[PDB]
Amino acid sequence: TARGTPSRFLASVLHNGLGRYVQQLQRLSFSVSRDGASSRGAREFVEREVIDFARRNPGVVIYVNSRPCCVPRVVAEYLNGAVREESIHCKSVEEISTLVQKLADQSGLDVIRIRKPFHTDNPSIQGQWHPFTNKPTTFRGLRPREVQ
Amino acid sequence: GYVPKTSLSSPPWPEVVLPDPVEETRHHAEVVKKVNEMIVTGQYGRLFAVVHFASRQWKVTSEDLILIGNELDLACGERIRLEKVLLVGADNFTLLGKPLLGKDLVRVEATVIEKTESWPRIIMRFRKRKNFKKKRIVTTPQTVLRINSIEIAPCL
Amino acid sequence: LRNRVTDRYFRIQEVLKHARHFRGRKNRCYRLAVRTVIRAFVKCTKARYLKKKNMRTLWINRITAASQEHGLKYPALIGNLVKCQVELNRKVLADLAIYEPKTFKSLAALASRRRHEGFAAALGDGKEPEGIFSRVVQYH
Amino acid sequence: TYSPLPDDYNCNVELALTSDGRTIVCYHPSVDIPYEHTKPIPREEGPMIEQLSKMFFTTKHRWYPHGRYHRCRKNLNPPKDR
Amino acid sequence: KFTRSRIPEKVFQASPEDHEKYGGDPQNPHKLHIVTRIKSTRRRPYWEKDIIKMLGLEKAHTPQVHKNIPSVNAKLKVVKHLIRIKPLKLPQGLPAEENMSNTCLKSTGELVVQWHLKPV
Amino acid sequence: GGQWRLQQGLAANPSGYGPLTELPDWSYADGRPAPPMKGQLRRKAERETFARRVVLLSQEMDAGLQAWQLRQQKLQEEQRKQENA
Amino acid sequence: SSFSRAPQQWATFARIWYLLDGKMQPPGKLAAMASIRLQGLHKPVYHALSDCGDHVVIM
Amino acid sequence: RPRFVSLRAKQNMIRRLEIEAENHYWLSMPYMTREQERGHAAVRRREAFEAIKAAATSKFPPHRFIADQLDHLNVTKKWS
Repeated sequence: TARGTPSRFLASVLHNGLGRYVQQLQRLSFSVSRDGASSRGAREFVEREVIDFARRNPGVVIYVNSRPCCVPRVVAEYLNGAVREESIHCKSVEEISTLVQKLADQSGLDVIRIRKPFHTDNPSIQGQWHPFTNKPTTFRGLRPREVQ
Repeated sequence: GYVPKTSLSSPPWPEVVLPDPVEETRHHAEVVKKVNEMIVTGQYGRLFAVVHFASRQWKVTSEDLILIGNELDLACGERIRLEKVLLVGADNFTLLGKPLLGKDLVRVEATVIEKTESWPRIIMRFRKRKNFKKKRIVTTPQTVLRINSIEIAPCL
Repeated sequence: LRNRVTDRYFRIQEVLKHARHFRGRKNRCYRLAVRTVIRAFVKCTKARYLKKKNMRTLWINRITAASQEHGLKYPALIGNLVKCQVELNRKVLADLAIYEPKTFKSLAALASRRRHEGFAAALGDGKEPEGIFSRVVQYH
Repeated sequence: TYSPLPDDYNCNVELALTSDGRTIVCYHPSVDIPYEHTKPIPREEGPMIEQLSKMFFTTKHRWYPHGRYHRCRKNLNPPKDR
Repeated sequence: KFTRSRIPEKVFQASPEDHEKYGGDPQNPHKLHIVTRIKSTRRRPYWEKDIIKMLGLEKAHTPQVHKNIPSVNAKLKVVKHLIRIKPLKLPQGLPAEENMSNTCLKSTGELVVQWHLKPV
Repeated sequence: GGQWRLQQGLAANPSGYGPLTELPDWSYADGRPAPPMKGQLRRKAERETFARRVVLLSQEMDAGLQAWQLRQQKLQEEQRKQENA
Repeated sequence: SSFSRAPQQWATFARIWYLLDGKMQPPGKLAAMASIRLQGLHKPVYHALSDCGDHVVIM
Repeated sequence: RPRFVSLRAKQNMIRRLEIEAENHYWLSMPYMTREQERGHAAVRRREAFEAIKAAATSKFPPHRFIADQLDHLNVTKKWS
């Protein structure tokens, strides 16, 4: 629920789109196992798709560590310091590919409720409304019932 | 058919006489020319625009962020033109489409700044005394767009 | 005790984590927490309708305020904008009222212009040419 | 001489249709405040809550403290927009 | 008891006043109905529910094209209080195979065979 | 303003048919058109099926009338041909 | 526009003082006006939780 | 407690009645007669029912593949 969960506002990392787009994902770390059915999909991904992904995303450093593990994992570290760890346990090659592409396209900001679907640093161009907008002025600025 | 001036003899609202069509058309031409000259000379600062994207209308300005609630099938960092611009407005003038402004007039450009999934939304159904309880978690895909620029051309 | 459950701690925590921000024992005792957490989730599910309903109500109230600031009424403003073929929705209209007072005044002027153009047509129906702003753009 | 709305406040609105009639131009320059419409710049718990209520035209209820429960539920690092 | 209602035939015998009002000529009758369900079948008899399903009007406000022939008209008479019927108008004749993919049904009841989506 | 839109011949709902919802939402900054929207594709498919049904029903009714006319002609010509003696 | 953040917020959310003259006026209509102003429903920035009410002085 | 009919309810009922009157008018003028329509859709109806019957009678268990059986051996595929 929203009330039992943190929230934030729609935002970028460093105005990521203004001058140039900078891929926020910077590091991927695939802990995979030589043996074990859990990491069969991870092994096939490393064999077939990891090189293509690496060359498609030259700005992301990809580490692949083959160690004995029961649940293969991918740790994504973003420029803003965020670290997101996702288990690829028993995931097919296509599932791992989609997950990795989602990580690459995603920013480091927390996946929590976003208060507004928009964010303007300059919401007003003609001047934010205030009670005296649309109110006519009076001669000598006389308030109502003023004698003079 | 004269009626003496009583409370109900005449309607309670002021009588309005609209300007004659010929003079009003000339005045419209004059005003449109003035605004077009403002556009030509660049006598405007920030431009905002009401743009119909996805299924909604967004009030937008340069450097703004927009959160579309679905995947757009676009690579991150890809530049796009938002084509359904209902309104474009500046400090001293606004242009309104009927219902859409022409392509020649306004050019709103955005960039796919991010592709993400929404936070887990809970869908729970429950009916008392029926053993009826269900729970589902849904993560809607989302795309963050950054509006780079809003351009107008003297095509009035 | 051949087969005995060993995850009950985590099964309980799956609910208590959502219950942690409640009042009283509902945030501690699972028997009480589960009942209130289910109600909380049901309310969260049903609140997506009320959020949309209240946003439109809020937008309508704000547009009514903005139009009354110009002497118009919300029905007149909305109907005459539609008749002028300005398809701005209530969310955008409220945003313009708050942040673009001059543009909103222009739109209200257009609506009142149409509302008076409408009335002239009704009075002298027939012979009178369509008002300048009453002319409708046709799409095919 | 017909004006869609009073021109005194907030801008001078001028509506128009383009020749094609498919777009509406609004020219709304802001109206400045006339100089003549301006003036020269001039040159115990119970009693405390009553004074504050009189000052800020509120009721007594909001000036009484709250319990630790609420004081700690309150978020001290709320998200900030713009 | 509540039973099926037999509508007397005189109800479905238009008069010259009706012809003038609704703009339909008794000679040269229209060929196709556009029928939309504007009322819920709930709280209506099961036979009306069945007729609605047969005519394919399960979704409200979704126009369906039907033949203007006696049997379809009998069904439409059975479920007339739940639907809106308007003649299908073909200003450019029925669509050809070339323009079968560019048709559009206006709210006026006209199937236009071009949908250019541009100002006239 | 559903009634006014109907009077002008547009969809009662502005979200219905028209430039606002039928036209593409966006295109590449280069100028290349965007792939058709899923809703637009679905609407086009539905409209094509509706048009095909209109054509089918019209053709079937016309063929039925022609067949009835031919049957009447055959009956009358046969009853006339029976007068042979 | 061009105001600093705090002055802009203060101006936007400031509470205005209105004057109603009750002479020969229906109390119901007076109350409708006063209630709108007190709730702040006459402000486009209105919200129930914004405490955007205004002062109404009825004589 | 008694209930009462408002002008809005009366107008809603009148609008519905007007729609139904137009329905009566448009149903009052059939295109073909019953004798003309008799049998004009028989061929299409028969073809539709033939398709339904074919679909009903084509129900049968799906094929089984040695590839599907043997692919399960991949669960223990490792790196040498």
